[PDB]
Amino acid sequence: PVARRKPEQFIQTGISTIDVMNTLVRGQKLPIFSGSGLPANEIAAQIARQATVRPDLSGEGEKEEPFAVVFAAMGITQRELSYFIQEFERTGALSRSVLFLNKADDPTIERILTPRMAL
Amino acid sequence: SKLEAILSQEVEAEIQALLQEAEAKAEAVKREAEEKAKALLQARERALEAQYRAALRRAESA
Repeated sequence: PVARRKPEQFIQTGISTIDVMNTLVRGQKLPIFSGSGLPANEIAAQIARQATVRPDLSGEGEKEEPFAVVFAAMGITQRELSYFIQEFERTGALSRSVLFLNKADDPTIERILTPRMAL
Repeated sequence: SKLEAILSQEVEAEIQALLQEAEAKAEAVKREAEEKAKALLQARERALEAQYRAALRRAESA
């Protein structure tokens, strides 16, 4: 804990909901609660494309930062899959990313291995 | 006589209102068009230009 340094920056995620009220600080733990047959994924992806620091309130921007992500699911449908992919290539931020993919059809057990591997 | 003088002048000032009235309503139509088009040529400039820079991006990434 001594090694950790308190959060202090936040990003613009592009939806007020967060971006006003709750404030997505950098390096935070945010769970997004959903139900089946709701737009679980989509909304996630949005964040992935609008996520960006604010130089304006500072003196430091993306002229001092690149940007990146690492994604994995742990098995999903197919339908969620491809849908996912098309938003990384059209952003093109795919390159600078890592994918672990377990599809919901592999031996079940490797559900518990996978998180950490990526983590 | 004096009867017809008053009738002329009465009718004549009404003439002066019809003619200008049509004209301004024509000009305003004319000028509406100028604006209408301008915002469209701009709008399609915008969209295509971004879809240009971003398009090349996806290539660059390829």
